[PDB]
Amino acid sequence: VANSDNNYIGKGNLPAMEINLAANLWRSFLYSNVALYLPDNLKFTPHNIQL
Amino acid sequence: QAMDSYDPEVRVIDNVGVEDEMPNYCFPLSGVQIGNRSHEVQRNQQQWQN
Repeated sequence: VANSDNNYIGKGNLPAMEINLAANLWRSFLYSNVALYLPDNLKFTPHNIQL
Repeated sequence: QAMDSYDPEVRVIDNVGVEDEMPNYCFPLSGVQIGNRSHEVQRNQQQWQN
């Protein structure tokens, strides 16, 4: 069809990415509330930083 | 009998912050983000042939 070449048609389902909100929240909770408060003998100093 | 109330955390904003130490990284449906193909390669005598 004449001068009708501006369509943006896709095929199949919509593209997307999974994130798994429930485990994201739960693991963030455990990290920031328990892992950060572990005794110092179970924590490591990251490389290339000074304390 | 339903007493009018306001949410205490809305009336006074206790901006304790956000416990965001862990990143999230939403991942694609396919686990490897389907893209360009690759050819299987095995060494025959000294070089690599498809």
